[PDB]
Amino acid sequence: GLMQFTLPVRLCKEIELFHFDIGPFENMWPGIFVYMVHRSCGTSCFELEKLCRFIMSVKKNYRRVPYHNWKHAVTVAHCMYAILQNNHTLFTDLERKGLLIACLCHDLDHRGFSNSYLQKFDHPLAALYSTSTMEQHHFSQTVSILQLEGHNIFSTLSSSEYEQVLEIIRKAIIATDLALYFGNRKQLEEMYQTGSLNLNNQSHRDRVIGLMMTACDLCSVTKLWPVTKLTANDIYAEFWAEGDEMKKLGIQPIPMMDRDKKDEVPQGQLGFYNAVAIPCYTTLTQILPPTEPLLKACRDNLSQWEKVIRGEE
Ligand SMILES: Cc1oc(-c2ccccc2)nc1CCc1nc(-c2ccccc2)cn1C
Ligand SMILES: [Mg+2]
Ligand SMILES: [Zn+2]
Repeated sequence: GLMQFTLPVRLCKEIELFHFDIGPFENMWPGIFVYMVHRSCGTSCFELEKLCRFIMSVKKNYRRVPYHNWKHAVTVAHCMYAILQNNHTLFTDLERKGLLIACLCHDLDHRGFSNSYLQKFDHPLAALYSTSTMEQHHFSQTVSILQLEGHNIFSTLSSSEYEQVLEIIRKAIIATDLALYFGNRKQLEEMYQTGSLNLNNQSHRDRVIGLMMTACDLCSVTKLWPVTKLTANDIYAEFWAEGDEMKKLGIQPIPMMDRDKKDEVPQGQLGFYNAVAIPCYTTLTQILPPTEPLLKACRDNLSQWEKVIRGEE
């Protein structure tokens, strides 16, 4: 009960900032996550013995893919930690518990391929789940791990609290399907502008939590330039492998996944910041003003990609 996790002074300070990088020491990532749960939620939210066993089963069920790996999971959880810490009073006890676990589990058992590739391959998961294929799998994998003996970190919730937290995690993980982000942000934009946005409205909260999930999931665009630039290599290393597999199925991939079109990456990143990232963190900043540093970091990175195109790097 009286056993805190403590971090070295530089990590203790920088972990509070949106742009924190969790570093190349894998063995420290479980401690970083527990640290965040204790500060965000309390030292009582979870049985430490059970939380530790859950974290390591979750780690074990992420694969050794270039980007959609255990580091991504912890990175996405840290961004949620930063949003929750900067918006103390806006979130319930249950929401704080659920969303950090959701972020940790949101890409469980990812194979480094898109929903599109699963469908064109005719993968069994695409028969089991016709939309948000990988995201329904990620939620399924979360529930499985929660049902391992000694792994139910929610055991001490009431029946109804338990059903609510699993329903928060399910919506949170489904919302990381980027195909659903565009419609969710349009709706949130309309509600904010016409003044109808109401955080006591469960369907409105759901939408806001969905945008938070997209913002945390894309947070590589909100880091210092060198982190953003090196993550982009991991992201394209998966896409190009998927492009290779499309060619094997006798389908030309979209340029994004065709390693023959490496040259057009800087322009591809521009389109993505303008079409997805900037609108995401803009609408998020409108709804939750203290998340503005994510928009400011994203804009700084948009400018770095502009410099790359102009041949200044
Ligand atoms: C889908 C996506 O998500 C992220 C990402 C980045 C940082 C965090 C999370 C996600 N980057 C991308 C690639 C963006 C993109 N590149 C191209 C392109 C690239 C090369 C050649 C031709 C086209 C098109 N488009 C849309
Ligand atoms: Mg995902
Ligand atoms: Zn993700």
